[PDB]
This record gives sequence, structure tokens and C-alpha cells, in this order.
Amino acid sequence: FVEKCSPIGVYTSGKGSSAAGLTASVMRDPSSRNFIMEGGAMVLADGGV
DNA sequence: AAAAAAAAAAAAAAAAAAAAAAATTTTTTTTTTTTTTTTTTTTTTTT
Repeated sequence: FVEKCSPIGVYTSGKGSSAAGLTASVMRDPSSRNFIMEGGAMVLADGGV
């Protein structure tokens, strides 16, 4: 309910969700050399719950 | 001195050579980017 009720809200387990992380992870693309930041629950639910 | 004939001048039309003009997208390559994979190496877990 809290996840559905908060303006910004994400519900996740301790070990993250199915193909989603609990916290952000930064990687470097070998080809484009960009910094790809996979957003976990903590970063995705920024300013919310 | 004038008229008739001859010849020349001017002008216009036609032809030949030579310089000018017009027309003129498709096919193949290949580089970069992205993904895939094989091995090495590093980290984590277990005893």
C-alpha cells in the first residue's frame, strides 16, 4: 500500500527485483566509452519512498 | 551630245568546314557501431 500511495514509490526485496537492482551500479561501455548508470531501487525512488 | 551596249559595284542568298554546345546516376566498397564469445583472471563461498 505504501508503494502504491507514495507519489514516487518503489517496492523491492532485499536482493532487488527480477532484473532490477537495489542500488545504482556504474559501468563503462567499451564501445562508446559512456558511463551507463543502471538505476537501482534506491536511486529510482529518489525523493520518494 | 546623246543613246546603246559593256562592264563594274553593290548587295543578297547559299554552302562547307570547323569550332562550340548539350547531355550525363548507378553501383560497389568500407568504416563504424554493435553484439557475441572464449579465455583469463578476480572475487566469493566453503571447509
